[PDB]
Amino acid sequence: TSDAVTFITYVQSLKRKIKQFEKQVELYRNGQRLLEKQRFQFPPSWLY
Amino acid sequence: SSILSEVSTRARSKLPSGKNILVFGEDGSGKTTLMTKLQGAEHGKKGRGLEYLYLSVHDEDRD
Amino acid sequence: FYRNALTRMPDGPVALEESYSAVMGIVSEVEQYVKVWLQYQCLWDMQA
Repeated sequence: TSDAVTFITYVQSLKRKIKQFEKQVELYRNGQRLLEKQRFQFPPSWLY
Repeated sequence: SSILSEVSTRARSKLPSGKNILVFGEDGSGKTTLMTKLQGAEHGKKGRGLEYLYLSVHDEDRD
Repeated sequence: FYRNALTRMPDGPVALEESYSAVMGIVSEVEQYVKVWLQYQCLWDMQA
């Protein structure tokens, strides 16, 4: 049960970061669509 | 030589262009009215032979 | 008012058609002279 509860407390910690991550997501849709409409050359190492 | 040419050659991407729309409608079937309402003009010109209009297509995502 | 002269054409639609041809000619040449010249815009899309 220690392994299962470790899994669960880890995912509970992830629960909090879920929303901060999501707002990171839409702020980067903001930034990325901005950058495309700023027409900046995306480097080859850019991950889409 | 080149170099300038080859570095210029690496254009990042492209947006769609060069499409085409045909139609048939019988004489005075409002085809011109429908087409002209598509781009917003109330009416174009009801003439003879092949005619020609626009679709000014705007995308906000690509701006 | 009379709209049948196109069928009343003595030579058939050829005189009409060739007229259209001139259009399709001219515009094509135009964009051709545009195209290569427009190529210069690529210079900005690459950064120093």
